[PDB]
Amino acid sequence: GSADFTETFESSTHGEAPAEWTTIDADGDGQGWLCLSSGQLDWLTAHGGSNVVSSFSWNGMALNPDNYLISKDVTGATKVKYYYAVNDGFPGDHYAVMISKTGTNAGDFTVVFEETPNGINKGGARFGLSTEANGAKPQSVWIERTVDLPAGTKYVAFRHYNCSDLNYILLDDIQFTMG
Ligand SMILES: [Ca+2]
Ligand SMILES: [Ca+2]
Repeated sequence: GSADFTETFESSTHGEAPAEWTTIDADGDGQGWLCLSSGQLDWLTAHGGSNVVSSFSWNGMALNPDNYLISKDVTGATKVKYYYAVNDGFPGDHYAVMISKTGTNAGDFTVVFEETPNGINKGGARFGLSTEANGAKPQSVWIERTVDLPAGTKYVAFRHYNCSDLNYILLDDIQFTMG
């Protein structure tokens, strides 16, 4: 449709929640979804431009996330297409795509897609916001997904949850088909 648009995270800033999204730290550990820039982290390469959004299940220490990343009102959206990346040495950073037809409370969302990413499942280094800047870069391939949105979808959420002590999930180039 004519209102089709993409979230690139290029207008957001390293270390902040993305501009025009809201977040929930539902597990309560003070760690959630943050914009990261490749201009600040040597290990990171974005799918497009310099910026991504990120959520960690290991970041200097092991975590048990339940972190929601929630869109603006996208009433009219029929499809969301996006790219994700994980550390392919520790790939299983489980996530869901959810929709709400009403509000932005966690309970307003229902799962429409979820998966546990695959990888070499092979070990290696883990990467964080405090990991030493020795120039290593993870084995980390960008993977496309296209998810059907039920009629009435108003907000789309990405939920990193149901996993622990792997590494990260990154998202970029989240395109909403409006329719
Ligand atoms: Ca980007
Ligand atoms: Ca959290």
